[PDB]
Amino acid sequence: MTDRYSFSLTTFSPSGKLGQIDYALTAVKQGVTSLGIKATNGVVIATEKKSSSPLAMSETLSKVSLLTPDIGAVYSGMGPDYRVLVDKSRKVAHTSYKRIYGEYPPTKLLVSEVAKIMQEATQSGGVRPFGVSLLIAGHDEFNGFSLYQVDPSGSYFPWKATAIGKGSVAAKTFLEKRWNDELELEDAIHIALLTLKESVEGEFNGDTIELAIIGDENPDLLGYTGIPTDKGPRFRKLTSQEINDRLEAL
Amino acid sequence: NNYDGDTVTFSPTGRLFQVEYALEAIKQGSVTVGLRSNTHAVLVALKRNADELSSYQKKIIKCDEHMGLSLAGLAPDARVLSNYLRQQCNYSSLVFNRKLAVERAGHLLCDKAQKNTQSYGGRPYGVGLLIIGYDKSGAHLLEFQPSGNVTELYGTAIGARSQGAKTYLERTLDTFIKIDGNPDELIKAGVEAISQSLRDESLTVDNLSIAIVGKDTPFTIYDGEAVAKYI
Amino acid sequence: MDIILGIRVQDSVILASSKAVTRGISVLKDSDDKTRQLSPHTLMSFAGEAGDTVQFAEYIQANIQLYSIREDYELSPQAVSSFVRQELAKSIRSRRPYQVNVLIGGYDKKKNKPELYQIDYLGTKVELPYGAHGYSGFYTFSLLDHHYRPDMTTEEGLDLLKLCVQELEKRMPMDFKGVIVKIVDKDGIRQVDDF
Amino acid sequence: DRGVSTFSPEGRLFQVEYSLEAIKLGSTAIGIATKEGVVLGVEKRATSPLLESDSIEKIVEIDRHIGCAMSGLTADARSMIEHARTAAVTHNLYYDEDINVESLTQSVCDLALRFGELMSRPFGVALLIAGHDADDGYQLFHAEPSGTFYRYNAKAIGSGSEGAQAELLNEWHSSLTLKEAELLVLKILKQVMEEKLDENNAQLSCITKQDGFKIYDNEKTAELIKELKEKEAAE
Amino acid sequence: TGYDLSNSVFSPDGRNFQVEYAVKAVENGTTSIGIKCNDGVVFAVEKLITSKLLVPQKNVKIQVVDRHIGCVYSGLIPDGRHLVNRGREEAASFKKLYKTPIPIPAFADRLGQYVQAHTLYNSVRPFGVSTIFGGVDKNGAHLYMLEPSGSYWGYKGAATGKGRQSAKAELEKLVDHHPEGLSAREAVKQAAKIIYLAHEDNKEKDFELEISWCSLSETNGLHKFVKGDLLQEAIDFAQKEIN
Amino acid sequence: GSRRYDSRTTIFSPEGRLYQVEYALESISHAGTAIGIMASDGIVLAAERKVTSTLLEQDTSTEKLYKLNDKIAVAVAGLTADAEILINTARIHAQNYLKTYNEDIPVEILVRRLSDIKQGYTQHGGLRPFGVSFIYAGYDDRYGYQLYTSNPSGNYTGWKAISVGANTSAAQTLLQMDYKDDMKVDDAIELALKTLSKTTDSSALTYDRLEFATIRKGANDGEVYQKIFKPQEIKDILVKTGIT
Amino acid sequence: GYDRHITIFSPEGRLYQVEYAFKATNQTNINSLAVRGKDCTVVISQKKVPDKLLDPTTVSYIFCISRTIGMVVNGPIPDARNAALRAKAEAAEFRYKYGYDMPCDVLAKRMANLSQIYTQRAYMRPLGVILTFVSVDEELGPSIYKTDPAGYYVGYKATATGPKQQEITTNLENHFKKSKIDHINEESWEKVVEFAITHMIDALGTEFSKNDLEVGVATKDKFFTLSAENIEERLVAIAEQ
Amino acid sequence: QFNPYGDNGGTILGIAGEDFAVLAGDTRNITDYSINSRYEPKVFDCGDNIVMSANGFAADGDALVKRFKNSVKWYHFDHNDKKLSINSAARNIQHLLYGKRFFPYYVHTII
Amino acid sequence: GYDRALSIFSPDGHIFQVEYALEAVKRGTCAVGVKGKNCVVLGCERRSTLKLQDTRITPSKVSKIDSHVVLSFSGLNADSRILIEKARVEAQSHRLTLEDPVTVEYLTRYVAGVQQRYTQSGGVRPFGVSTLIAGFDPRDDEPKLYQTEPSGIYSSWSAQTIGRNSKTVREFLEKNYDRKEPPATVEECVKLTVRSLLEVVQTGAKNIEITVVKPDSDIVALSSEEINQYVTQIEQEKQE
Repeated sequence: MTDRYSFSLTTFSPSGKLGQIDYALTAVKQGVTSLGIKATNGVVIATEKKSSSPLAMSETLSKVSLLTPDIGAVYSGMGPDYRVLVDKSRKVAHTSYKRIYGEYPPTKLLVSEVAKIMQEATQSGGVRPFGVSLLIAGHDEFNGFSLYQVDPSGSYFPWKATAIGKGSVAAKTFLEKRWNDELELEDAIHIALLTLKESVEGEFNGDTIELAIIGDENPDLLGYTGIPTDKGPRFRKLTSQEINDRLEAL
Repeated sequence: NNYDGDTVTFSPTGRLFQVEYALEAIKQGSVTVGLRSNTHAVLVALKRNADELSSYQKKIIKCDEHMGLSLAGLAPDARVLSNYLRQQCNYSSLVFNRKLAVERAGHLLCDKAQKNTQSYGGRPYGVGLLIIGYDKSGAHLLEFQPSGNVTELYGTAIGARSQGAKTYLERTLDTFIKIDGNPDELIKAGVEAISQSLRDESLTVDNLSIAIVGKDTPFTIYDGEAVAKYI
Repeated sequence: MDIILGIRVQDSVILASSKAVTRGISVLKDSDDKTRQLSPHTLMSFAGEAGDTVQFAEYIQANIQLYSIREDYELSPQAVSSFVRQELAKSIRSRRPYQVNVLIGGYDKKKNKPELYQIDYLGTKVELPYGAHGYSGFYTFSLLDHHYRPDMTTEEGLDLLKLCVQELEKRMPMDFKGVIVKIVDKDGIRQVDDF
Repeated sequence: DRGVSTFSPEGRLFQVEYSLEAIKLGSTAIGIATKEGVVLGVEKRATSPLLESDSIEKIVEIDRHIGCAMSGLTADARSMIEHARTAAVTHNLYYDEDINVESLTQSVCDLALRFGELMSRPFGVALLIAGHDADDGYQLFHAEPSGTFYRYNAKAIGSGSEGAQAELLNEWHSSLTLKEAELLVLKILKQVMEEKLDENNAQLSCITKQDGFKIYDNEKTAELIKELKEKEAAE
Repeated sequence: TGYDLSNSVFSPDGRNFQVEYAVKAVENGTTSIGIKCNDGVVFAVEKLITSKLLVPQKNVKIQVVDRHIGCVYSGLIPDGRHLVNRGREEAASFKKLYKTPIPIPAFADRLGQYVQAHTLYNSVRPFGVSTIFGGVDKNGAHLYMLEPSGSYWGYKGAATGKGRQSAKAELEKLVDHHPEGLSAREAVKQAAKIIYLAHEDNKEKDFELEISWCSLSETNGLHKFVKGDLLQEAIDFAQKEIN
Repeated sequence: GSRRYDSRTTIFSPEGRLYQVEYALESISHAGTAIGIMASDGIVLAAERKVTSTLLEQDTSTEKLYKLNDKIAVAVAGLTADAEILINTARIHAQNYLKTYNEDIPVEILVRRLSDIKQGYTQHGGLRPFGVSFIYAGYDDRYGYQLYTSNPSGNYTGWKAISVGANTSAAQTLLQMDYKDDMKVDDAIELALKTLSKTTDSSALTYDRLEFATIRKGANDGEVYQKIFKPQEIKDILVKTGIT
Repeated sequence: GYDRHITIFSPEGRLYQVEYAFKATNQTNINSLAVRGKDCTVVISQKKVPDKLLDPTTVSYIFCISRTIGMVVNGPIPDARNAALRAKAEAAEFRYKYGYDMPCDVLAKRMANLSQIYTQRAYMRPLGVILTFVSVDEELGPSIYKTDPAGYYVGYKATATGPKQQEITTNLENHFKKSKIDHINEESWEKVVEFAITHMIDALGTEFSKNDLEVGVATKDKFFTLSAENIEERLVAIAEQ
Repeated sequence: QFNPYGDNGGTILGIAGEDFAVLAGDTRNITDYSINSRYEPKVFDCGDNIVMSANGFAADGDALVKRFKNSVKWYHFDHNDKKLSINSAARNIQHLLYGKRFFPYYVHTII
Repeated sequence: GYDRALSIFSPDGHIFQVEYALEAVKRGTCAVGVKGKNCVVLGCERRSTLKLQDTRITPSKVSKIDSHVVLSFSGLNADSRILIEKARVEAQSHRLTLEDPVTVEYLTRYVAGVQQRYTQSGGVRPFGVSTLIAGFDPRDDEPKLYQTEPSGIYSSWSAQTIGRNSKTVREFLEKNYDRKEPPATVEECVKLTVRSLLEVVQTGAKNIEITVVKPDSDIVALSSEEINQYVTQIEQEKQE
């Protein structure tokens, strides 16, 4: 034994292509649609909970994940790859930032760290690239609200609104029509639900949709009182009921 | 064929070709004979020269006062394995004040060879060895193959044309096993056995190598004028 | 070793260093040169534990010479002094620290200014008009504090130095066998051969 | 591809057999052992006339009592020479004596099968190791990249070797003087070399008990070449 | 294809062909068996006499682990020795930490996990042996058999090597004809017979029988070789049944 | 074993070329064009973003132009993720040098270090090379204003004007035509945008598809200022130079 | 075609070695099923002892991972025991470090992460097994969490695995569509086991003796397997109604 | 605190003649005021016509002699059964002793 | 660690990775060295596909290893930096331990040793570089010129050339260089060196670089003008 694969498994082909990255992007293309929209006073990220069997309890499978109290993530592609990246992203937010500066990282720098991990799986010995694209929404004091996409290559870009996976080309055109720089968070949620309905075949309700926001501080979710400067997490996952209430107003 | 690129690959019939190829190197080697009585054990080896200007390559290596071997195949591999045996004989003496049993030496060689047959990057040893010794249970002869198989025998031969010597010893078995207390007669039977594997050339004074170990006889090697007596 | 002094005048830096080497009971040598040229316009004098002094100085010299060849360029005295400080600051938390104190006298050809840096074995760096290590400062600084002017000539610097050495030879218990004096200016490094 | 330590179906190591092919492309080297000394000679084979041929170093001292000539990929020999010199000097440090010529040869040969996936390939050079010790007198060994070494009364390696070896088979006898051995090396080198043998494109050396290892001057070799020419013209 | 050129590669039908090729080496070996009796286990193996020059009784094949476990195998003999060396280390480390000698089921998994580990990577080759082993612990007698895949189960009787089919059928008769069980002494006799019967598939050469046993009543729960009179008596009983 | 799956990323072809370096250069030729021009009174860096969307947040976006320190910046052509690995390494080398010598790192010494790192991936380790070419724009008090480029081979060279990425052949010809030694920064700004305007594969050159930067001693008295242009400032210089 | 031998992407973004590991998962030709009661979690699996020389008491694919967690495996036994040993080590280590029993869902996630690594790192092969973890969790109650060679896992109201998983799955779905609750509304685990066996009989269309089944039961603070005689008593009650 | 050294007493004497040499030693072994043995040999025949005694701390002395005898064995293996000369034995023993320069063999050796 | 044997023998006894390294050298710009009676000159070709190049800062082709020794090369530029760094480090290490600067031959033997090591170490490829190393031994006035190549063999030369079209300029040197009378001045030596490059270069413009090395660490690079006067005078004697 020992891992004797100390050479790259991703290499340039004569045409300049990195095959394994292209193929990872193809795996993302097959994935269930997910999207994000940025409002003036918030960000929304959303995806479909495509349950594998009806005996499966799909609330136990979380596609939208808290990374820090003010940062959340969703994906399209290979679920297991996403799950391990979420574990690493949560950890790196602490080890390479919070344990140094005593505060959570700003969205763009946590994105930078995740991106670096994904880049290294594209060059290091004996590994394949991650088969996911991420959408990461967050807030921080000096940059305000933001939304980023990260791809298998490690490249990342900031968006006003975007979509990834299966129905992304159609969803992006739908979003270009409806997006403006004066949207309030409720408007962006409404648009997210409208956009997401197009790519969904079957049931479309609170139990089949997973939706989270980055918005106002939630002092009710802090777990303690008495420190004025601590006002609670900006990340919040909407309930099944909260989604259904907004589906009558649709 | 598609399964002989390395030692870590079984063929579809369950064979290990790199090991079989290592075995083939022994077959190209010069003949060497081993046999024993109840009091002594003898090695005889036909040495090979490169040409008329060259020396005859030594075949017999002493491992301890009570143990040694002869080789056929890759000589540098015999040097590695005999060095290992010297160390193990030595460890047994220093730590336990105990002469290493010939049977235990065989087990250790088997296990050392085996590891080179089951891992990537390695290669099997390309040499065969005949190990003689005298220990607490008397005279012994061992045959080692680089597959790791080690076998205890009254007599045997390895190398090119070893089959002739081996048949001779199979007929003589009942005679040579009884040659107790007469070193010279046991060596004669050894020189006669190895003669059944010669063609074109015969046994000369720089050709022949003999070693003996026994009851009151440290492992000693005879070359040159000391083998004229038996020519 | 024992006394090392430095003074920065108008247009040059002067380093004075004792000649004695003492192995306990005997003065083994009386002509020892306690200095290394790091580059054509930078000189380093040194004192501290036996062996470590010369080992450290030659190590620094080799490194600066390597830099000079790699870049075809002479580092400024400030840059050399920062490199030396870092090496001593790293050394003080080592398994066995270099027990070596240095003065670095250099002429900066870009600014056209002499510069004198004092660095102890801990990596404590300071830029000065004049400096010393060990007990040398205790005997000489009161004289330097009185007579020093920033516009002194080289000859006036040497005369003030003579006075410092005379006070050392009077009040110091150890015989340091005089000093070797070297001048660093725009034309490089030279040794005053009678002092 | 296939392992670097792979056996062929005949029971030979591919890489070792292939390095032997590189050695056949090397310039010729010859050694002759006598009771008065061992001679070592080489073909220099400069690739251009602007190459200063006394910078070609294919005969090399290992110790005062041991010399060495090479043939093949001669850059590969440098670490082998370095090891041999270290081993000779180390043995003298540990034992206050000269190391035996055979023991030195065995030590160099232990390096040879240390390749795998240690160095990445066998050496592409063969060595003639010549010397003297008190126990076995004047000796000449041939060290191969297989890790095998043979002792020889006389031996040739490199591109002209089997033509040279046939010659040595006929000319060697147990009563050769040192002078006779020198002329013999010169004569056989002259035979198998492409260019015309002279003092600038061939080089001689010997090891005697008294004076140790010596590389011959070009002036000294020039005289022996002249002397050879006259004895051949005399029948 | 090319799926069978490298260990640990799944073929499109979910198989590891290198392991299946290891089984071929096992099937090519001499016959070895084990019989679980009332208070113990018996092991026996066929040793082919390749020549007159083999010293009789001298190339012993059955191996002891600790003092209460016997191991026998068919296939590549060196691979079996490597596996037993590891088993001896596992037994020693178990007894060192926990004091008690390693229980047989615990020992079975140690060998199983090690053999299975050699199916996880392409940098190693699977074991070319099937191993029959067991003995007596605090819960009674245990017999196991372990394959190149790492697969093992407990057995009433077991057989491997070239004469495995013949031995199995013989073993099945004993299970049917003795639901109450077999005595250790009966099991030795039966083991001798079954090896003699299985030697038909190997008739070219003569062979030498080798037997061992661990029994609570007969050996005090220690592994011993069957020698001398008791061996001869089992050889005789076997010769009778093939005549 | 594992050898079977090894591409051997660090071998010569029979013509004495490095396969992976050549193929990385092919990758880089599809990246957005980046241009550097050196004047007597400063340096210009101009680069084209790859085909943008209306929903991309431009004012918070960086893909071409990066700050290494206060005196040195780079323009990137190739894999952005690969570039950020090397950029962070270069930022660290610059700080190491500043800590050691108490002087800002000379431009070439930084460039040589990054280029040596790239070289290493072509000779040992069996890993793929970085799919990145850099243009380095910087100032030091030895050579003044300097332009360099490096590529996946780890080779670097100095320039008065240079391009990397897509259409460098066309771009280089245009620069060579209009470049003059006595040219000033405001003239260089115009040349850079005119060249991108002509070589672009887009229909027209607009502010939202550009990144732009200048390094000027237009910082008051003997000191250097880096200016990474905002989207509105790129929009103004497009109008002022008469491209929109 | 070396993208078929190791865990790298094919041109369609697929991992063939993972797909082939799923195929190895059915090599034993065994079906298993798990359901939840009010207070318990039951798992049953077919038992086949095709050789008379085998000791049937040693033939099992149900594992006691910890006091509270049981595991049934669908796949070959060597890989099954590899996973079982690792799961036992992880559960014990978890309790040592964090001072409480490892939850069923957390162990499932951990084993799923390990599996994910084998799909991304080339030198390691996936294990050819599907792992169904069961317990009565102290926070979540009766729990079923299942892991596969892709590194995927999820919780279940009920589940089935093996060659005939679809028949069992649809049978279970039909029952829960009717009852409209996430579990078997039964007090005793004996009756939950009887339900589980009954619906496996219906779905496979085959009858069982006591030696044809393997049963594992999780209750508050322990997981245990039933003997042949406890199973016989189950079978008798099924037949008598 | 553990003291890794001890003192087993003993006295040895080596004299060189014109064509002979002797090495003598008493056979008493002691600790403090007690006798451990009245006959515990302390001068050894090491092969190749060499005799050796390592006097002082007996554990270190036995270890050194044991190592030197082993060195003679390996000198024969490595150098074609060549006889180890007394001058070569002495140099070899220097390297055995200096190898433990910072945790010495607490003995006075004579050959 | 990555261990793969990249340099291995072929059935005909060739090491192809080393031989392909020489092909990289063939492609590199031409380099030439000529020793006079009391000097050595190193001339280098500059490929003129690069205008808009800033020649102040662009890496120069001749490199000082110490104050008395220089190194030039043909082949992969990036590879050459690694050998130049190692050689410079070794030159300072030699001064530090021996208290004498390296001989030209010692420095050559070191660089050549590094090149050989990279032909039989696992996980590395050979240097695609050949070098010319020239200078004067400390306190010696006899000129020195050596050549190394990817295999690690090295030797001394009265005059030598490497890189593209070096077959042609070697042709020229072999007919124009007399050993019994080397270029007796700096002028004669520089003129013979520029002449040799003019066989191959194109414009005698900024295509040709010349560096002169004299005894006692006297090293200087000629400028465009001074070379231009050599180019000029050479062609005016031509039309005859």
